[PDB]
Amino acid sequence: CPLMVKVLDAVRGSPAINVAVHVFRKAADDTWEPFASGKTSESGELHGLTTEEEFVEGIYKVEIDTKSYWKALGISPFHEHAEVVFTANDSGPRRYTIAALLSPYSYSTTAVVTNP
Amino acid sequence: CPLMVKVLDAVRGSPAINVAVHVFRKAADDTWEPFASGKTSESGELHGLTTEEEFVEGIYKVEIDTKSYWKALGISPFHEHAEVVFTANDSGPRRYTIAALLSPYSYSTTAVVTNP
Amino acid sequence: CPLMVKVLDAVRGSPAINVAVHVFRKAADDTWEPFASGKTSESGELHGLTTEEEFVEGIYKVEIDTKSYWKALGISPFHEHAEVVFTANDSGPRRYTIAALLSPYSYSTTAVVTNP
Amino acid sequence: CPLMVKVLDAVRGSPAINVAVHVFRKAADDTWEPFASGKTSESGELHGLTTEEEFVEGIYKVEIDTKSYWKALGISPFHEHAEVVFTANDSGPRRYTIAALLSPYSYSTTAVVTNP
Ligand SMILES: O=C(O)c1ccccc1Nc1cc(Cl)cc(Cl)c1
Ligand SMILES: O=C(O)c1ccccc1Nc1cc(Cl)cc(Cl)c1
Repeated sequence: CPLMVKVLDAVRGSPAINVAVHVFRKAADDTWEPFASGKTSESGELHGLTTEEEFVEGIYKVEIDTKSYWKALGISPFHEHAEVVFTANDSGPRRYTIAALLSPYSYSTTAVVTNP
Repeated sequence: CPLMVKVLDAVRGSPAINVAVHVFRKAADDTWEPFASGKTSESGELHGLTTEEEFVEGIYKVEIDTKSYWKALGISPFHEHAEVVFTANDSGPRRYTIAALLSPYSYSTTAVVTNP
Repeated sequence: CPLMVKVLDAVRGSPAINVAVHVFRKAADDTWEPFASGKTSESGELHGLTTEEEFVEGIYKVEIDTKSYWKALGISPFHEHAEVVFTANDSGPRRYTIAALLSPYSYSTTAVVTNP
Repeated sequence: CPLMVKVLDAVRGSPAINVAVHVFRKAADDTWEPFASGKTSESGELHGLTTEEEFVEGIYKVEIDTKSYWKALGISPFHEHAEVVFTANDSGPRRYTIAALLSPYSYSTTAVVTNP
């Protein structure tokens, strides 16, 4: 689909499974509106968040609930969640992958944006 | 001081200088309230955000305006900003350093928390 | 296969395509011996490096030729290559993914190790 | 001095203290020669590796013994060490900082290169 999220675990060397991911879109009135959400699969990936028809240009926030993930693994972590804010631009046909690599006191995120 | 932010640039191999950093605290009514802010120095570090008296337990967000930083370097980047949300807990005397390593489509952040 | 490498580009937000990857194994005499090698595909992934029969316990080094990759993109980077050294242990059936996220002056690497 | 190394711990949110760091230089015969080495201080930093007189252009490898560091903290990690290979070039007066952020299955490294 146009938007995928993948989450990896740097402490156990594994995909981060069953992580809640929320996508919000900035609405015309400058509030965050719920856009899509889901939980990562056993490969750490979350597919099927949205469709080409629903995913329009705008400012999006991807919120990953890293706190609940770590607690389910027996870890009480530093961050409340990991979040990523970015603009989706139509200049071409695009697909976005937001990936995050998690540790208890750190995270990395990157975006892969490709043209089909 | 109890809270320091440092920002590095992975494209030029340099501290990220003159980056705007905003700290917000969650208020009793669950909105973000401006708490402190500043701009990184030539070493990439932002000192003097707050004092021991002002920095209480709570939920804080550190927002780094990476978009303006990249544009001043001639780069139009992916993220709108980089932000870090975490709980400050009194269990002991603590000092927090929030560091971020920036690229145009990615960033890393980590926290260093030490007891003086 | 038991060993996969994936390489991402943090400057362009894209898989790192056609990157040379060399795998070495430490031999009984403590030299590095060429074990397997290949180039990443259009998805940034390198499959088919080795087989279950050939991939034994040992100490492996994965060397990614990031210098040639950046130069082909018009960038003269800091590192000569990115390399990752680790032990493969038989304690169970295992599959290893070595991933790397590249910038001109920085890189991240992580390992995903799963049991089929 | 012209070359500094700093090491941070993403699992405990702390500088990585007492970590052994080895610097090697490629000699005329294409072997690695020991150049300098030391152990990180309580701030995670290793100062005083070398002098302006000794630090010449060349190809250097910085090897961080992350395995012993994790084991002293009670963790049996994935990597044998973290290493960083790069060219030092005289085009100007330069100072190099090699920083590494460590987790049990991942690490990040970046370089900060500045002109005094
Ligand atoms: O992108 C992937 O599909 C992938 C798969 C396995 C491991 C890592 C992956 N990316 C990755 C994402 C971040 Cl944020 C950092 C790093 Cl070192 C790799
Ligand atoms: O923390 C420091 O003081 C520092 C100084 C120079 C370079 C890097 C530093 N940290 C660092 C921070 C992140 Cl987020 C990632 C990485 Cl590899 C290093």
